[PDB]
Amino acid sequence: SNNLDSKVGGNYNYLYRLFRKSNLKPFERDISTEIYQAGSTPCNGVEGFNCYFPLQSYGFQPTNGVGYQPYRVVVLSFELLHAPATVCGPKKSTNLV
Amino acid sequence: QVQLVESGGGLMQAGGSLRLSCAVSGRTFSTAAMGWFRQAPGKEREFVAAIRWSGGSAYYADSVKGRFTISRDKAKNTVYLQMNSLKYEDTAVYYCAGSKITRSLLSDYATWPYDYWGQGTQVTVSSK
Repeated sequence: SNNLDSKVGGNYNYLYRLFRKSNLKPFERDISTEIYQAGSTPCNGVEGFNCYFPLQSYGFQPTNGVGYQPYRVVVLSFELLHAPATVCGPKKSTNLV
Repeated sequence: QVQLVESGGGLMQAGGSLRLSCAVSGRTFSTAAMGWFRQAPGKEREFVAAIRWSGGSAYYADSVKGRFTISRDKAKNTVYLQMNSLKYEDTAVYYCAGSKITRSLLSDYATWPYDYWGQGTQVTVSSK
């Protein structure tokens, strides 16, 4: 998605988290904007030494490397839950014998 | 929805120390950038200091380089301007502003418009 997400000079609209207190569980979503305390002195919302903002903006330029250029990724999660099947394929059904 | 509440400054001697604040409420400026301006009588509003919010890189005008310093806090949602080594010419009405556009060059934030402006706070620098 370099063509759409890249503009002259680079796009910074998309962020990613750099630090977190612990390992994320599968399908776990944190969106808090708290200051990250990498040190011993609590930040209490105060940045500085060992108090960084966990997010960092991507640099997506048209001249960036292919490994640095933006990519759009979709993750489809499949489940067979306690219910009749709801999402089915284009298969054509037949009469019963 | 978005309010930029300024504080600090005032009248003191030359070379004094001040640190202007501009509290940001209802919005974050992560991908865009924030900037400071001042407006002296009979003059146009002039650029002083602009900073990228996420990255922390600073950009200063030649009238303020080495004398004024810009800093920000993200959780408190406040930007500061450390006003050291004052001069007589620095007397003006200072305007905090935040942009809605993500500009690739932090230098483009010195001229490109800001869609949020503060109320304005006077700063006066006096003689002996």
